[PDB]
Amino acid sequence: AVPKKKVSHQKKRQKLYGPGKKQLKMIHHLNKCPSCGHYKRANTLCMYCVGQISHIWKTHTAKEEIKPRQEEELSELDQRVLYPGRRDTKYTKDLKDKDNYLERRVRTLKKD
Amino acid sequence: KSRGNTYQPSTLKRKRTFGFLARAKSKQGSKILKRRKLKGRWFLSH
Amino acid sequence: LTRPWKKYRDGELFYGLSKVGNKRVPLTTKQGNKTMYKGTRASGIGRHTKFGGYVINWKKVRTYV
Amino acid sequence: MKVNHSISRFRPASWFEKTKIIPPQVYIFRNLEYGQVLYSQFPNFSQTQVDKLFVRPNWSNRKPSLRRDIWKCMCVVNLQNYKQSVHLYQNLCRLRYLRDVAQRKESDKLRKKDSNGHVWYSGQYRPTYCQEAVADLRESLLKVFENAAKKPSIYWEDPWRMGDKDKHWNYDVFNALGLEHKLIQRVGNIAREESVILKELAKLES
Amino acid sequence: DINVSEKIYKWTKAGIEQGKEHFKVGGNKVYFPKARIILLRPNAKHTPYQAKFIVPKSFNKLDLRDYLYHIYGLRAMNITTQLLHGKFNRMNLQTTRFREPQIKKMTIEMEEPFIWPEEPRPDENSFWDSTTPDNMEKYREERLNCLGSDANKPGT
Amino acid sequence: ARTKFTKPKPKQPVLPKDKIRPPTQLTHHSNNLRITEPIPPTTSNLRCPDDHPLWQFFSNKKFIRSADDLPPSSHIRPWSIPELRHKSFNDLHSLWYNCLREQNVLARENHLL
Amino acid sequence: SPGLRWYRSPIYPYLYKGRPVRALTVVRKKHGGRNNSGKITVRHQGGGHRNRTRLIDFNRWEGGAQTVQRIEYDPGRSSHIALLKHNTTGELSYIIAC
Amino acid sequence: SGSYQHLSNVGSRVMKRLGNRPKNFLPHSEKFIKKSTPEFMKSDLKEVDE
RNA sequence: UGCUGACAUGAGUAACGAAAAAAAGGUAUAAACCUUUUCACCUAAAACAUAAGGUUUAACUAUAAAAGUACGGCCCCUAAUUAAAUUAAAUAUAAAUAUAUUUAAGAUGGGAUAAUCUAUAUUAAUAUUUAUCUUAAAAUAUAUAAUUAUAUUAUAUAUUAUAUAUUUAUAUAAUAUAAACUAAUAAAGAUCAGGAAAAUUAAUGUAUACCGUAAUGUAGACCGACUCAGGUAUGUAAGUAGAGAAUAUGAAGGUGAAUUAGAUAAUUAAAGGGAAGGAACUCGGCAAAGAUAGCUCAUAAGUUAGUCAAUAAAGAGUAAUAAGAACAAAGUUGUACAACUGUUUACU
RNA sequence: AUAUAUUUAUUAAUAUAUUAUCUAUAUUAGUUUAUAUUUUAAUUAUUAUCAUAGUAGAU
Ligand SMILES: [Mg+2]
Ligand SMILES: [Mg+2]
Ligand SMILES: [Mg+2]
Ligand SMILES: [Mg+2]
Ligand SMILES: [Mg+2]
Ligand SMILES: [Mg+2]
Ligand SMILES: [Mg+2]
Ligand SMILES: [Mg+2]
Ligand SMILES: [Mg+2]
Ligand SMILES: [Mg+2]
Ligand SMILES: [Mg+2]
Ligand SMILES: [Mg+2]
Ligand SMILES: [Mg+2]
Ligand SMILES: [Mg+2]
Ligand SMILES: [Mg+2]
Ligand SMILES: [Mg+2]
Ligand SMILES: [Mg+2]
Ligand SMILES: [Mg+2]
Ligand SMILES: [Mg+2]
Ligand SMILES: [Mg+2]
Ligand SMILES: [Mg+2]
Ligand SMILES: [Mg+2]
Ligand SMILES: [Mg+2]
Ligand SMILES: [Mg+2]
Ligand SMILES: [Mg+2]
Ligand SMILES: [Mg+2]
Ligand SMILES: [Mg+2]
Ligand SMILES: [Mg+2]
Ligand SMILES: [Mg+2]
Ligand SMILES: [Mg+2]
Ligand SMILES: [Mg+2]
Ligand SMILES: [Mg+2]
Ligand SMILES: [Mg+2]
Ligand SMILES: [Mg+2]
Ligand SMILES: [Mg+2]
Ligand SMILES: [Mg+2]
Ligand SMILES: [Mg+2]
Ligand SMILES: [Zn+2]
Repeated sequence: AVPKKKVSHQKKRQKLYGPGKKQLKMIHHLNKCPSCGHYKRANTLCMYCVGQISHIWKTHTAKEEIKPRQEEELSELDQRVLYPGRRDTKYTKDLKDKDNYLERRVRTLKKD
Repeated sequence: KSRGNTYQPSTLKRKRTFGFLARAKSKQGSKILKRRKLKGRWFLSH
Repeated sequence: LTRPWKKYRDGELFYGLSKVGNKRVPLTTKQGNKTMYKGTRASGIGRHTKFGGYVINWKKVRTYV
Repeated sequence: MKVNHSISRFRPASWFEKTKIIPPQVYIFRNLEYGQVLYSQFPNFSQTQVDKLFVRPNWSNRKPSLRRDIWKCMCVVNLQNYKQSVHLYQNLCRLRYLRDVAQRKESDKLRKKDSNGHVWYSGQYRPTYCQEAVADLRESLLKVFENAAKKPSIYWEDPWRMGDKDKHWNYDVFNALGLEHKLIQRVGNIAREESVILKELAKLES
Repeated sequence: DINVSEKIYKWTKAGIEQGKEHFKVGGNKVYFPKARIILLRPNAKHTPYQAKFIVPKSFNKLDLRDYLYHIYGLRAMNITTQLLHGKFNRMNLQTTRFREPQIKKMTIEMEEPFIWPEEPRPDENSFWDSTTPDNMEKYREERLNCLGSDANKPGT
Repeated sequence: ARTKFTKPKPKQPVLPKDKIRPPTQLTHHSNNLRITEPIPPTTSNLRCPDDHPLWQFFSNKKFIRSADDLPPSSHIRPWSIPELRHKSFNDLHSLWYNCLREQNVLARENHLL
Repeated sequence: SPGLRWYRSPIYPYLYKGRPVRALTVVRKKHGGRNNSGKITVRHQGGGHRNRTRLIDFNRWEGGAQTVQRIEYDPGRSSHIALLKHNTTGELSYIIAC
Repeated sequence: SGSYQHLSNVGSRVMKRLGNRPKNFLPHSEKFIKKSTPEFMKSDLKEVDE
């Protein structure tokens, strides 16, 4: 149930790193994407090219934003009177800074 | 019967028992207050 | 998640920084029971009625001349 | 004892004619807390009226409190006949129902949304409901006059509350009628002596 | 002859007609008042015919009305009072906690409307320009809360 | 509880066609009613006066006095007690109220800042 | 019920089946057998039914003929009490019933 | 800020304690201030008491 | 089993706390945030109103709006009770103090008026607990005033038509569902016999103070060291079903979560089914299994006479015959001990 | 009912597409249901969810 001794430096290290099962393997199965000449996984789509195509689809197949007439044709002063500004909470501010906590996809290296 | 929740707050009761004025009014409470003052306490009572 | 930037369990609270603190700090108008009335030195103006109403006494009302 | 008052039921034209408490008119009430509007046949109202209007409440359109201070008269609309006023009141109730239950999605689409796709608010005050009520009032009145002497009139709390006298409120039917957009006299505590003011208005057109 | 509310309304109307106070003036004559009031910007829930003030915590509704009449010449017809809560604050967790001040805010209704002047641009006014102090605050946060290898991490 | 053995209840006793009263209200809401877009209240209907007494809380109708709009520190001095001592009561009272007014203007601005 | 099995109480049909005169009744303050210390001095006394003590005349001073109007149940004594009415005076009073 | 502290004198004792820091822990107090301030703001000379 | 600090080991191991998710888009930044649609879960709640509590957590600083009527406090009044208070000498007492009496405080309670809206000030003058039956009345049908069977039976409002003051008032007549529920009324059964305390006319008044109001509240926002399957007061709690607040469903509302994706060995947990046998198991039928109406009938020995035994066991009617939702309902007996309903070692 | 087309002399008739089957008032306070009035406010085929895999018979 309980360790009888302080496990030594040797014995913890040979346990962890000695076996190949536990080690990380080289990703030999990279290959060139045909659409953009960059690294991608074998039997896998290029995340750049499919992302680009998804973006294209979004730009074309776009549901139009609903802008109400009455709010679109308000005067500036009138709009200010109706819908004044406010102090956002700390939480709200944190939520707004998305680049702090949201990871954009990185581009791979160009294949040789 | 699970224990641990022996504190059951109720502001009124707290102020009656452990409030400053209750301490002031009793002789014993006044002595306590004095003792706390001597010690240097920032908060003498609830 | 309570907040999406904190995915894992840091020792951060649901709200604020610390739950604990000095309980012995003077009461305000907001705190206490329904019966707890603090007041704000605003109205020694008139007189409370027998029935629970109030009757202003204008000789004891502040004008700013 | 006598349980029911004038307010306790819906009152048709015949009842009004029999009694004559007030002239032919409909009262409209802003909610200072949430911005919601409350129509009524009388210058007072009860929980029953609130229940009737606020039938499908949610977080956005919460069922309002009946506390007297937050309710304030937006608009007092007078008409040519008791029957006409009753019909207007019914139309308003119908419109409200449509907005809440039947044709809710269309109403939502029409409204102003903020970022994160909610109907624009400041606190729990939502300024769209009032606007809708003004638009709904305009619609109901128009319908009444299509269906169809004293010149009718709409005594406003505030002249600002009109969308625009050019863009709206200048239909041909209204003009033919002589729809006078007056405002309530603010020479006194408008909130506190509201009932008195309403009584005075009622007296004026009789 | 007539009811109380109606009488009050009549009195108010008479006072308005006079150009005298639209309300019964008190007897406790304060010649040299030290109270200041902060005219606030209007919220969405208010109209152009309303104005809200931060006032003294010991300021009465009647007192406020009197102040508005005599100091400024404005007649507030209806007045409400909103005493705010005092949330707990502390400089750091090593310090003692205490409440922020309960602050009294009184809305008034007035017979003529009012809309504030439009707030200035960043380039125009020196003081009303939140970029600098906010940036400074951010920099302070970075520097105090920077620990190890985030010292090398470039500044925002 | 409901069971295999539960026989259904009888239908409610309807009042006959002749005996039922005609309802007091006959003609209800218009079926033609339509959800129109809202009509947002406009400043154009207002006539905010140029001498509204609430402008007295501002200074030259400015949301905020800039550094140039403010009176500079070298040019300005507070009153000396001796100077005050030979002023009349009414004058002193007026001065006090002017001071208070100025504070209010600054207090509004200071708070905003 | 097995609790009913041994419940005997004497039936008095002549006994009054109404409330006592309210002017002659004071509240019967409960103690739980606790003295001014707040400590249980007398054991085995506690939360009974609510009661009113009845002011019954033991001294019997006034004199003159008095008619017994009714005979009542009294919760604070084993005896019945008799509501007397003074024939001349008309003053009302309680007395231990014979 | 979103403070409201400036319209009152709340937590007065605490403020006094902070304001009147002991002089032998003045380097401690100012070390972190120096760190906080940018190069163009900070000065080398000692901020003397009133 | 020294004290304090720092850092190891177990170990990148267990665990990430009852849980239903999917796609598209915000965004070529999202398992976790927002929106839309789909799907699910709670639904006499995981809903909607509130009480208490609390680092304001809120839809936020441009912040929770009250003269009063199905608005609370404050105020008046007092209960339980409390009081360095109160009375040459109230009484007692090593001091502290204690007692009795006064006065003052003290809500968990009582408190005038009100939409046909309402006016609270000043001065003067003399109600434990339970029940709404039977009878009687008239009404509706069958038979030949009287019988039989069936509901109805005190109050709550609009309409119409009359008679009196003069379209506003008063009274009368007639018209008009069922089932729950409310308040107010009346009469009244039982012993366990049911709070306390604070006047009326007239004249003159009344410019209506202060505080509470967010959100959370069977909970991530309180008490449990934690965003803890624990503890936490009250009122509404769509319909369909039913004796019902049981049980099923779920209109609306709210929610689908600081862990995910896969795989589903051994093994564990919590479930479902099982041939032939049927307690052979085991200390012991522990556990599991077992309900051939729940309504209406009927129901023994014994016995303290109490359908106590009884919700008797078996059994009948209605329903169903191959079965085909949930929930209520789980035998009979002998002996020892204790009359019985209760109480007990909060955590063996 | 709206929108888009075709015929007809904006109207009516036809075709296609989309949305809808609500609502309000009476029956003495409230709630539900019922009927009447009001309104355009529908009844057949086939699915799904939930109730221990809802239960049961096979597999
Ligand atoms: Mg503890
Ligand atoms: Mg105690
Ligand atoms: Mg603690
Ligand atoms: Mg509170
Ligand atoms: Mg009040
Ligand atoms: Mg009012
Ligand atoms: Mg208030
Ligand atoms: Mg004994
Ligand atoms: Mg050692
Ligand atoms: Mg291991
Ligand atoms: Mg393992
Ligand atoms: Mg694991
Ligand atoms: Mg995405
Ligand atoms: Mg249930
Ligand atoms: Mg809630
Ligand atoms: Mg008292
Ligand atoms: Mg109370
Ligand atoms: Mg609250
Ligand atoms: Mg609320
Ligand atoms: Mg806590
Ligand atoms: Mg614990
Ligand atoms: Mg919990
Ligand atoms: Mg139900
Ligand atoms: Mg649903
Ligand atoms: Mg919730
Ligand atoms: Mg979880
Ligand atoms: Mg088997
Ligand atoms: Mg078998
Ligand atoms: Mg064996
Ligand atoms: Mg068993
Ligand atoms: Mg027998
Ligand atoms: Mg069972
Ligand atoms: Mg026993
Ligand atoms: Mg135990
Ligand atoms: Mg009814
Ligand atoms: Mg239809
Ligand atoms: Mg379900
Ligand atoms: Zn590519």
